[PDB]
Amino acid sequence: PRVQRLNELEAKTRVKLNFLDQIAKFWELQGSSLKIPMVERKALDLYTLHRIVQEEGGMEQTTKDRKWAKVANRMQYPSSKSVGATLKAHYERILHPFEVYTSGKVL
Repeated sequence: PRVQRLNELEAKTRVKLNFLDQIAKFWELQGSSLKIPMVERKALDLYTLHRIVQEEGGMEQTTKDRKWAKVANRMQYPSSKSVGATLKAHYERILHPFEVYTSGKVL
């Protein structure tokens, strides 16, 4: 378990969340904790949260705007600079090594 938050299986929409299992195959030999979105909200929905960040302006431009506070308001987090920085750093470490794929395949 190694319990930080309440989680076990978690995948409401399986085929859409399976996109997170595709990138999990990229982090399988790294051992790094992937598929950890709603670190506060206790559940895990990176798919819909990734659409939110994109409609705010994408992870890169929303970092320049520093609107990660307001991205946290969209799913009703306790909107802190710390909470926004947790989501920011988590996107930075995961998408920037994997953008070798998303460069030509911008989904």
